Amino acid sequence: ALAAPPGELTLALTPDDKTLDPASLDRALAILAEHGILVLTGMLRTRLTDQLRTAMLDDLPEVLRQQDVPTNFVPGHVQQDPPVRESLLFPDVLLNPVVYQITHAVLGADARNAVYSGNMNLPGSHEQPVHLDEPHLWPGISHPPYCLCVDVPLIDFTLENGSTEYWPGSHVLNPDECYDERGCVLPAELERRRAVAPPVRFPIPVGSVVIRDGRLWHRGVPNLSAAPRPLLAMTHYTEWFDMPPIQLPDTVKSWVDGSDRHTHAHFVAGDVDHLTGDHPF
Amino acid sequence: HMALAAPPGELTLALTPDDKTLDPASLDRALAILAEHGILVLTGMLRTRLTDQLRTAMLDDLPEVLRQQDVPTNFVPGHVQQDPPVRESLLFPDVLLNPVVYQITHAVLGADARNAVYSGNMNLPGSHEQPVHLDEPHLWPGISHPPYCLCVDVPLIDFTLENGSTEYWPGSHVLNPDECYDERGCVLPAELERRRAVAPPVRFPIPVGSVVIRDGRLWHRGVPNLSAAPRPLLAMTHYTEWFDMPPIQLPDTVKSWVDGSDRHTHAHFVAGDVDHLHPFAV
Ligand SMILES: NC[C@H]1O[C@H](O[C@H]2[C@H](O)[C@@H](O[C@H]3O[C@H](CO)[C@@H](O)[C@H](N)[C@H]3O)[C@H](N)C[C@@H]2N)[C@H](N)[C@@H](O)[C@@H]1O
Ligand SMILES: NC[C@H]1O[C@H](O[C@H]2[C@H](O)[C@@H](O[C@H]3O[C@H](CO)[C@@H](O)[C@H](N)[C@H]3O)[C@H](N)C[C@@H]2N)[C@H](N)[C@@H](O)[C@@H]1O
Ligand code: NI
Ligand code: NI
Repeated sequence: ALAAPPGELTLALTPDDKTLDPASLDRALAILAEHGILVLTGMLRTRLTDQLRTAMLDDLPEVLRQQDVPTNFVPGHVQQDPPVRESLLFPDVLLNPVVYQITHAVLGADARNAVYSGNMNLPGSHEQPVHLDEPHLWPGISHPPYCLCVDVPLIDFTLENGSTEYWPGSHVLNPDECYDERGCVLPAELERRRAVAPPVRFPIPVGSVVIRDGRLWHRGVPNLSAAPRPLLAMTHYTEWFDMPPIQLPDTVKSWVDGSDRHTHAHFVAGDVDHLTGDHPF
Repeated sequence: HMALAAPPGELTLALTPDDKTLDPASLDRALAILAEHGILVLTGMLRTRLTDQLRTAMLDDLPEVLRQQDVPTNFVPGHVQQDPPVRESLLFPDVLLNPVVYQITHAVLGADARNAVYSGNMNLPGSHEQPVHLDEPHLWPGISHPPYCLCVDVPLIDFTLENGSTEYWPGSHVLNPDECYDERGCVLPAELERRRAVAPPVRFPIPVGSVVIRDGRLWHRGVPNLSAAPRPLLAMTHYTEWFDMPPIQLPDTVKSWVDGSDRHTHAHFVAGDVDHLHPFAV
């Protein structure tokens, strides 16, 4: 439990920073390689995070009204996709030049975003088990990254309101009998790892982007504030990793499909139902 | 290269078409051969009734393939990419869903491994020499990692040293030094000569009815067919569930037995016929 993002994991940026100088990029990649998690503070304008926060809080009633509310492991951790309306699809969020500079260097120039989702942590939420979002590709084998989660807090994350617990360096661990069918870490391996490299939790100011190995051990924790804690979630994969495409309206096709910052996208005529995924074509 | 009179014993498991399963010792030997050498020859797997129909169908299609404006060719003249027909009458469970093949690919790639290729290589008389290449790259440069794909090659005639039996580089499937491969999967000549000194390539006859299973990363090349008859090969490739591939187009008249199976196929089922006569030509 820290007062701020630890300097060992953190690069302090401004929203005007378009690309890292070679020394900054080398430090960014050294942090991801060693720790599996990188915090970039001050990247997104409050204008963008304000609109995304508002849109997801406005959508929450429609999510909670569903017959079965999609939940991550335990009560209060709701899966919620942000809107894919043209007015809420921002190049600086989907196609951030600093994020893609980092993901291109780790995953290659053909790396592609294939997730546009979110994690709404409700007041009174329960403790998640420690897990990874994406598995190792073979059991018992050491291999490099094939995916980088890109997490965008939409309010100030604090120790009180459910700032994620991260397990530094856990992204390289893949012993036999380590993971169950839900990507939860088997308790024996949790405790062995805790003795060598215990987890961390820290406040993350809104405007930050967290880039982490998709294999990093982490868990959502109780939100003990009065307000829901929204996170917007993206994940960059190597070109060769099979993912369903992100459904986007064809009104963003002009700037999404042009880019050398690739998205695995399917462009739809008219509006996408971002909550039910249940539009006709 | 080393020119042999038969498939070498070190790379070969002799079966009959009645063999539905390898006993544990045979399976262990099969996996040890794939791990060490990256290529396994299984003789006597397919009935002549099946290979006769597939051979006939591909030779009958060849005129229509060669009549096209732009003939899909692998690297050099005479190595033609040709899909076998996906008519229901020529789609055989013992070819698409072979129990011995999937026993081996399940053990190497997992129970979720899937066939995502149903294609072919027609080697024409007077064909040229291909450069040495791999069909599927390593997933990261400079890194050692296990297999993610197994090519399943079905000769549709007897392959001989004369009619273009493939050159294979045994043990080459684990080699991934920096700056080894170009954008077409060709091996840098400097790495070819370093490797040749330690483990030279081999060419050998393979009788029709055989199935060749090899690491998709194995170094190989098509060679000149010096006979007067085209040399047809039917080609399939099993991949880990997580490797992105376009689906095989199949008619919905095989959906009942293909889509049921615990021998997975990455398939898109179409109403009516597929026009099989190219995305896999390099
Ligand atoms: N950080 C972004 C998001 O990450 C997780 O979603 C992930 C899944 O974890 C992953 O699934 C993997 O894990 C499961 C168990 O290992 C397997 O069934 C599955 N076959 C395997 O590919 C999908 N491929 C992609 C999806 N975006 C969280 N739930 C989600 O709330 C969060 O926003
Ligand atoms: N043994 C079966 C077949 O294998 C090869 O075809 C392969 C391609 O090689 C492969 O492509 C890979 O290698 C390319 C060339 O470098 C890269 O561009 C590409 N990114 C990379 O995925 C495709 N994915 C699948 C296709 N079946 C031969 N060509 C073909 O004649 C033969 O019948
Ligand atoms: Ni998670
Ligand atoms: Ni080839």
